Amino acid sequence: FPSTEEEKQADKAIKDIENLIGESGFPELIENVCSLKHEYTLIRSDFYDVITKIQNKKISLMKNSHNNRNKIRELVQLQNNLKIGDELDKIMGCIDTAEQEIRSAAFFFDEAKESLKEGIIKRLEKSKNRAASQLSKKALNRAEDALRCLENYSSKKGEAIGRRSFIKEVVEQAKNALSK
Amino acid sequence: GFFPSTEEEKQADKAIKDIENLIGESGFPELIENVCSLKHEYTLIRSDFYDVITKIQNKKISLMKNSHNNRNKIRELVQLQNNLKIGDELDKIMGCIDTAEQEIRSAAFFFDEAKESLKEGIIKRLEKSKNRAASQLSKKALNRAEDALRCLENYSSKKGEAIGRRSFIKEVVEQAKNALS
Repeated sequence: FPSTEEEKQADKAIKDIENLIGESGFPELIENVCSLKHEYTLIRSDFYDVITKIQNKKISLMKNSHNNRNKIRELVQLQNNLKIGDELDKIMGCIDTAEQEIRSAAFFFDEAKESLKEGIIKRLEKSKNRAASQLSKKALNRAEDALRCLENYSSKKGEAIGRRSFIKEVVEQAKNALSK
Repeated sequence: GFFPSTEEEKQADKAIKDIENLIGESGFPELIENVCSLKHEYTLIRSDFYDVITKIQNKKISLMKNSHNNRNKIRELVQLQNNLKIGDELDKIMGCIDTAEQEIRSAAFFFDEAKESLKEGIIKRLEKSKNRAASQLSKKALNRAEDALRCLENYSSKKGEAIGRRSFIKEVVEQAKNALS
């Protein structure tokens, strides 16, 4: 059992992460990220459904181009402003970063759990040129790193929800300008 | 026209409409959800794999109380642990799925570009003064539609390979659990 202080320190950090992520672990957090990729596609879908409607109206108005001279431009100027693809990009970016940090956190978390236990085997063997404490230090500062990655994850996931709610409203607005 | 009338427009139009029929309505959203689900499965097998390694490492600690009389039973666990390279199939699966994710994502991005370009080329045709531009767009449309189909091909080969690798490691892991009993 964890005895060397350094082990109880590595131990308590592992338990922090376990309680933080809960009974369902990194797989749960991966699924949270999947769900976001789902949100992303649907809002990309809604965005391009709107471009399509603008283009189909333009074509329809091009029957009498000159007469509809201002109305084409409003839809020209609608499409250019509704060129918010750099916000869709930013959401993609945020999501990609998040799924990155949950793979770093999972890999690091395992590295730490595996390292504490090698640490305890090394001490049970009395093979003590600190090799025991070296594993138990690597363990703590793999936990720290897993917690770092869970930190950045939470930031980027939030930015995603946020950016997505902004563009979803800009799309629904553009959409309900056309439906009349 | 006031519709796809040009030969390159009609070809670009057919290609796009073949994708729509091939994958069905909401086909991209659904295809993205499938790999994401498969990724979920992968991380559950990865989590089992690590839970086994932990089961092992706890057995060693347990037997270590009596290192002399359990030396051979402990050396057998030092092996089953190293002798895994189930790690070697997990990252291989991870790689497969990441490719499939990137392929289906590119398929949808390209599809959206193809449609977008088709309707801009037809608009630019209807202007009658910009036929060189109305050509590049009907052409861009066609390529991005072909790119899309290529990405669908790649998706289904990488997904297929992922599923084959998924099945194997499940029984390997499931055996490694059983072995500890």
